[PDB]
Amino acid sequence: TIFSPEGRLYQVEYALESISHAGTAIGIMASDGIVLAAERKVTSTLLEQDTSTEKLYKLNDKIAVAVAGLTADAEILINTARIHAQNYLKTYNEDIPVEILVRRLSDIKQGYTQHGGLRPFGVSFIYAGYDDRYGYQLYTSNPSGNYTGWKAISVGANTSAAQTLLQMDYKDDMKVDDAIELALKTLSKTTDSSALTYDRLEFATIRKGANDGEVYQKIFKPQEIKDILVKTGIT
Amino acid sequence: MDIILGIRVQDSVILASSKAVTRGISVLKDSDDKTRQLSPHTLMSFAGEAGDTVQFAEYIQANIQLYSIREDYELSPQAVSSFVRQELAKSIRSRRPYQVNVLIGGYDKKKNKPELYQIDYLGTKVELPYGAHGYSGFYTFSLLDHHYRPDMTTEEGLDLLKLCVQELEKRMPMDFKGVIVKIVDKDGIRQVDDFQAQ
Amino acid sequence: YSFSLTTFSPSGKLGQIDYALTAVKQGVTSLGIKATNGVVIATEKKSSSPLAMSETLSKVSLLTPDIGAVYSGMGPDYRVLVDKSRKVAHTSYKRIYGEYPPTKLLVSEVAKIMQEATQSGGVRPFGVSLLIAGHDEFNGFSLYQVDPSGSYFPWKATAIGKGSVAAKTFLEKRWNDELELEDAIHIALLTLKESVEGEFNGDTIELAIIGDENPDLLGYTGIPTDKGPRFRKLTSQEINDRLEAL
Amino acid sequence: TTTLAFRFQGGIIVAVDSRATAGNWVASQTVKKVIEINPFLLGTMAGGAADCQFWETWLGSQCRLHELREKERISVAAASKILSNLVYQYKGAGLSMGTMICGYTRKEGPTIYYVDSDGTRLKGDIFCVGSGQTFAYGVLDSNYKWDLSVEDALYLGKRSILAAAHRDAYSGGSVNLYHVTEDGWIYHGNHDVGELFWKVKEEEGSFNNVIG
Amino acid sequence: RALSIFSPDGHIFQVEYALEAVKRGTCAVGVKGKNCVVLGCERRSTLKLQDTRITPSKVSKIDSHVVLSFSGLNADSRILIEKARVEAQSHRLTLEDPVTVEYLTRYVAGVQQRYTQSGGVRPFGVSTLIAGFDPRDDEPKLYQTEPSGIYSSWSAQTIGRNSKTVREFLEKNYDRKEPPATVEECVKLTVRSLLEVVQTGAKNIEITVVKPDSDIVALSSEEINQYVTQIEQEKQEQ
Amino acid sequence: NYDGDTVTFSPTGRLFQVEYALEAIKQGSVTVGLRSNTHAVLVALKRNADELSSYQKKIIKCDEHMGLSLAGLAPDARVLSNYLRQQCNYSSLVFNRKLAVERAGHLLCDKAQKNTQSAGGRPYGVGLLIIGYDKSGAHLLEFQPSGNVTELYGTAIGARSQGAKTYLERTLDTFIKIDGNPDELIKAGVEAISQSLRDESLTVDNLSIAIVGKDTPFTIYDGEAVAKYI
Amino acid sequence: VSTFSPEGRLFQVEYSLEAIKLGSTAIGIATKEGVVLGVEKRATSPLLESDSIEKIVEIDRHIGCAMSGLTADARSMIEHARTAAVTHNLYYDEDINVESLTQSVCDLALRFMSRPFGVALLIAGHDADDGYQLFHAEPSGTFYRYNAKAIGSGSEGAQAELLNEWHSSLTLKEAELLVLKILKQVMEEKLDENNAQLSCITKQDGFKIYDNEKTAELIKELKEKEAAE
Amino acid sequence: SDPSSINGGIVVAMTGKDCVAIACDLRLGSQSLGVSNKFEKIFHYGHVFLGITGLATDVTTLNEMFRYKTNLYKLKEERAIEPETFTQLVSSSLYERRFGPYFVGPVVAGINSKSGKPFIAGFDLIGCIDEAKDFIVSGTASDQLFGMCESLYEPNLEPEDLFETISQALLNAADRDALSGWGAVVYIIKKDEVVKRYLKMRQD
Ligand SMILES: Cc1ccc(CNC(=O)[C@H](CCc2ccccc2)NC(=O)[C@H](CC(=O)NCC(C)(C)C)NC(=O)c2cc(C)on2)cc1
Ligand SMILES: [Mg+2]
Ligand SMILES: [Mg+2]
Ligand SMILES: [Mg+2]
Repeated sequence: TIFSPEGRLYQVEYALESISHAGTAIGIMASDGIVLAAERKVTSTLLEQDTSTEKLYKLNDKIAVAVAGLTADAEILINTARIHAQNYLKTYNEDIPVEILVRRLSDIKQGYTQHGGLRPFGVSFIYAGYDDRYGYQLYTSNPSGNYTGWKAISVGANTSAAQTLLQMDYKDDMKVDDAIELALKTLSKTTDSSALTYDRLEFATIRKGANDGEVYQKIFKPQEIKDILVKTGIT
Repeated sequence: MDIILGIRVQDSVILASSKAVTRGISVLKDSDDKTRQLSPHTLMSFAGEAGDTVQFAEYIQANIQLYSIREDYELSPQAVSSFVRQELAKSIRSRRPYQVNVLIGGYDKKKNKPELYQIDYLGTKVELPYGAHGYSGFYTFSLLDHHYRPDMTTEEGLDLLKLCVQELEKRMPMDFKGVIVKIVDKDGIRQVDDFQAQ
Repeated sequence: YSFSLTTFSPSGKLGQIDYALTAVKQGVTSLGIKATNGVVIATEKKSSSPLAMSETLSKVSLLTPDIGAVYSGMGPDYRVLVDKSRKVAHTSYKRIYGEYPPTKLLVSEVAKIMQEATQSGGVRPFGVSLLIAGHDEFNGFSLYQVDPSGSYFPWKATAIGKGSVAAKTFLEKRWNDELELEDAIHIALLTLKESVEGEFNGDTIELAIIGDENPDLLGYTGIPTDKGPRFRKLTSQEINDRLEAL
Repeated sequence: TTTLAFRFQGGIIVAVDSRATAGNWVASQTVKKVIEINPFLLGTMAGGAADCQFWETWLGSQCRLHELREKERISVAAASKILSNLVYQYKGAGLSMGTMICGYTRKEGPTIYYVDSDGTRLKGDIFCVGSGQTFAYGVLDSNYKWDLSVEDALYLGKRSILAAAHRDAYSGGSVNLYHVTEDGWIYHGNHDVGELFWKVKEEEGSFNNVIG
Repeated sequence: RALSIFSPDGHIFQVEYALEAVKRGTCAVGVKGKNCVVLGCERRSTLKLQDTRITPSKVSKIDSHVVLSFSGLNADSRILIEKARVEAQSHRLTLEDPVTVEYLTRYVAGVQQRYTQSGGVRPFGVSTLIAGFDPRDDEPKLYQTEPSGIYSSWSAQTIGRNSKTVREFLEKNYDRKEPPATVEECVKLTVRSLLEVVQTGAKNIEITVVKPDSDIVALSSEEINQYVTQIEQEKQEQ
Repeated sequence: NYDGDTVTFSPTGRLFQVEYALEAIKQGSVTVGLRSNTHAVLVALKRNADELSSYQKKIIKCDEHMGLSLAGLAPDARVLSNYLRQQCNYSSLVFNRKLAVERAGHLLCDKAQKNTQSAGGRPYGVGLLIIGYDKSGAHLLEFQPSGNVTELYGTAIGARSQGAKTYLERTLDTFIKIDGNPDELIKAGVEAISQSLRDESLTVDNLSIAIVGKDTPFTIYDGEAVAKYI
Repeated sequence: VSTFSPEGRLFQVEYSLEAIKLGSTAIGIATKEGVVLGVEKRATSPLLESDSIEKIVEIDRHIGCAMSGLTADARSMIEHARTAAVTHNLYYDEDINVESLTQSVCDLALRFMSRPFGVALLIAGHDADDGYQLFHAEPSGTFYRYNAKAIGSGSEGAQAELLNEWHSSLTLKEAELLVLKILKQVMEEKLDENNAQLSCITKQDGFKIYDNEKTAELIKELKEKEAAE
Repeated sequence: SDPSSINGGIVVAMTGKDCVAIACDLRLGSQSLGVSNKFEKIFHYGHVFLGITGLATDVTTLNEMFRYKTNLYKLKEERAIEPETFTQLVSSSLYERRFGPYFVGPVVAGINSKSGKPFIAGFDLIGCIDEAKDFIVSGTASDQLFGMCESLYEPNLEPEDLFETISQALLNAADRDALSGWGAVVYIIKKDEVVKRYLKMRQD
């Protein structure tokens, strides 16, 4: 929580450094939806991938996050985010606008930046959400309390590599299925591992169902990831 | 009791509020505006205990104005009303509750529909085609039950109010010194100054 | 002393959590294996002297009638976490919903307590890793590992402490998704034989199962909707019976 | 007590009586019920003598503090609201006061606020406050014109207080007169009812209810 | 625990290092015309693939008549902006008048100052430009605050990376005798000054115009691009 | 490495922060105290920062029967004399009892002690001479920020205090007998304070005098009123 | 933060005083006809509007003060001083004594908030018992009365010139000129009405800050008086 | 001045064969004055239904509170709350305000998604649980409702028959109460679907 002679925040810099070793997560914003994909760092045959959750968390019915960093620090912040959403809904009888929830979380992080003598949370988030003001939105926050919005973005390990690729293949008039594909390809080329299997992945989409008028959050089952791997030719 | 009345026609909400302020044996003012603009499309009328009344309204006003600027966006009438309800429902169980009743009239631009909310000091909220606080409702509710129609024009709604006011000038014991009338539609909030002669 | 004793180093490591993991590394080995109708947790009762009474030490602890825990690293750190965990199962869950929490959520709460020791002022992280085995109506059987960071993960089978590396290996060869509980117990007994140096009998080995409901461990009859604890510690006599048929 | 303030062409007239009572006991006939806050600001007092005197003396302090902070005299709107907000904190604790804050500022012109311990705050052109209020309203409302000359407006205020001193048991003593213009307040003397009544009776030919 | 302390030379190093974070912050400028004030801010280059619809631009509304821009730590600025917005509403509520720009500046300056002398807090890595018009008044206003809590008004002023440079420009180009009597020639001077540091870009420069009686409009990429063209022409005409 | 805080002993059992606080006294302008059996006097040479400046006030009244002179940090004399005012006041209001000088001593010692034992705080950095007339006669006290207090017939503190402390150490049998004679005790005081001068001849602004006694309430003399003593 | 050096001074207090030496000059002169306070504006640039530089402030009608050092630190002292003067008037129906007001500000100063103030103050006023007065209030919590005093970067030089020029019958007009003079000498820039500011407090009229036009006339009168020898 | 009697209202719930029903009136009054005839007193959180009578402000507040809690519950537990469990949540949230209670009479109704076993329950204002297998009543016409149900009710009614029984109980109980009526809605609840019906009733 102190400044360097250069005007930088030691503990913050070092926290970003911590994150740079965490499994990669990618957010891609389409025209008709949003993709979240994330790579599980350190796996084993015995690790129970079925009843598992470590990188993709539901915040709300309209908002999900992807986590890079310390899992336990993340649960702390997810939990208070879930509560802030509910307070907003109780107060106003309207689901919380994505930006507002994101601003709140960033503010909490910024706090540890500026007072109390406690270590910052070693966590970066990608936020995928929908609201009636701006429709689909993608956000990112890191230990500095800073947040920004994106068409596509990545966090954790190998962001320079992954960033370049997304910049190369993303286009404004994309569709969700293409974004799913783009997400998988990008993780496919930045993995620190042999090849991309299903047990090393978490996957989620936010789509405005063509039959209805309401928004659906899907967190892909193990078998569903396995399938979406074959279609795009990674078998 | 002060008269606060509200009626929502097809394309607007109309608020009418008594102009008298009476302490004890004297009418101190005959031109009081018992209303605060919450946002350019949302208006609140209020009546109740002497000090509580304006302090509550100004407190709600400051909170709503602050939200507007933080988000550069106007909250929906529904949202504003849920905020007011919760505020009242908190106060009902505190050491000294606000003794204030309110009507919230707003035009929801996202839905293009006018909305009227009635809320008492306990935090009892309800959405209605017409509403009133205090003794007023005892005369006007039946009037409107009879003469009201969902698809009235703003001009029809004002003639309906004239009727409401007339009944209250005929049968109510206190001289409430006429009403101030205000319209909330797609274009915001204006004050009909022509009510003392029509 | 109101500042965090666990900070980030320039390499981005959190020193105290690493050192806590090292302490866990020196700990006696413990394991869990998930069967299709059960989970087993097991460890060695390292007697510091033969004068000490082995039974008087709970290395395997009941947290709720369907959730057990075992550990590696610092015994006293574990003992206070069991206490805080039992209490939180009540304050955060049973006193609210009138049922005991599901495994993942209790685990979640323990993880919370450990995370806090990673960040609050004036404290050091817990020097333990826990294996928490349990059952609940909606998720069935599960097994989770919790580390000094407050991180947790579900395993089909795993082992922690001293001889973990070799034991993870041995389990990997022996684990299939069709194991009966008695099979998982047997496998657990084998894995444990490799890590243990001296005597290897029922009085140096602690084992508990999360299995079927034990009506005769309930304390009362009358309410048939209540069937009793799934957690059961095996007796010294019951272990030896399964050792002779090695 | 009777206090009045009204607005007209030539600014603001402020008049008050000077009687303090405890039950039926007349405690004093020479009590100051106007506080001169700054050369452009006046406060009038009715209800509990202590409550008014204490809190309006304090009001002057908070007003001075504004002058130092913002390098500018406080507005009537803002001064009135300091008292109003204070008094609202105390609501229910039994404070008893009804006051008028009167003054001129360039942006506001002549302004009058009525503030009471209920927390009521009203802007207006004419107020009477206190146990004699209705006696003053009676005389004042039926002689009030916007275009009253300064000299006629001073008399009206004076006479309206006289009216209440006469009929209200809890009013009396003397009249204290103030005129508020662009240049600030001007004191227009202390007038003992003992003398004032007879003069006004003789000169105006009123008070025919009265013996000889 | 006292973090902002004095050193032997009589310097508060944390306050000093906070200034370094402002220096590292993207540039911001404000100039005040005869009947306007214009605020201009450069745009970063860490990555580009952003969504600009939702991402917070550099000029924040405090009340309907006052705006705030900053150079420095982005996260620190949100906190100062919130407190400023809360105070703005609070002043209306108790004084029945909106804040003067000077008052809102003194408030923000005070907050920054407070964080230079409290245990367990670090100063704000932020300097602000605060611009607008007092209620019912037409004389334009521009003020600067810094992490130490000092504040003052400026004919024109710049802060952030390469403000050193752009202050040089304005010092010879701004004539006190003749403030840019048009909204137009005010934006012109503001664009010229940013150009020296920005290295050509329409998606680089953003502009906001503030006029009396709560008249505040942001410009569009193209609207600015028109000034970009006429300035690069009149320099190439020589 | 052991002079960081007062909460720390050195290997030889010393408290350096206290010792350093004691040092601030030695930079204080000199002051003298002395008493017969019927009076007690404080003489305090005041120090000036510039020739245009005050010769800062070194004598503070504590009650009608008690007072003190300071050498060191003036703010600290203000904290402590204030506490002494309260303590003397409490004795009056609650017990209708004038506070014993000794009792003042014990109270100051205890206030100073706490500041030598807790982290975050710092020892007081001022020495005080305390005179009073109570129910057991005249009294002079010396307070050190270490929390040590001593009762003396006479003494001096501040820069070059040793001169006056030596003069008084010998003049003992001459002044202790100045009973019923006020002006002659002030004389002896002034005659003592000069044995520690060097700077100059003590002037009409240089000098500050305070007397308390049998039928004399504690009074401070400054300027024109002290002219007859130079 | 509350540590003693072996010399028995407070590290943080001594360093605070070093910060003050880096500040703009402030000079005060006390006469029998008033007390004058003057300051060096020191704009960090010609674009800065010099009239927005507030280094002489009113505390009450009878009390003004000039500052030098980290001037942002002085807001809370000025506020405390104003509150204290006003409160005293509320509780006692009179003007606070100048010394009492200074003592109250010095009391605030003692209250080691994470660090000492990085600003010294010249407090000038009048009162019936002790007449015209000048005080220097350091962040130590100590205060000193002076017939004349200077603080900030030009102080060592200025104090010597004040030693020469001061005598117990300086007229107010004489004293004003002296402030301008000594400021002209010690300022980096050439003294004019935009980078120096004069003020005084007289019993009859209270604390008044001189407007630029009135200061200019005094600068002109000063130049003319010196061009005689 | 009894907060239970200011606004008015009734809720009843009954079990049938592999189904449950919960019904309520629509009146919202202030004393004698009818104010709103569209004030529904039944809410749902997933497949769990909660009816609330009593002081209208507390009815609103309680629904909002239980929306909040069951939302968070769904997020953490990753499944919908069941009736048996929600009941315990209601109970403890009410008992938490033991010395400043919400003035309400809540009723729970739903089917257990695992057992298929139909479930109803009621509570007093401090969370005491009434667990009847047959019917639960609440509101200002509770006596009348008790009379109707004990008379009309039988075990194992088909959804279509249960609809008639519960409607007749409500409608006739309502009609002997000054403060209830002004409209009525009935929810028939089965494992698979839920039908909501608005009743035609006396508007006096
Ligand atoms: C300055 C000034 C004086 C008088 C007034 C007019 N008020 C009044 O005259 C009220 C009327 C009664 C009342 C009391 C409390 C609440 C409501 C009404 N009387 C009062 O407050 C009188 C004032 C009084 O007697 N003052 C003594 C002198 C200053 C004259 C020496 N006090 C009390 O009634 C009173 C009694 C007790 C017990 O505590 N206060 C206004 C302003
Ligand atoms: Mg009942
Ligand atoms: Mg009925
Ligand atoms: Mg009826």
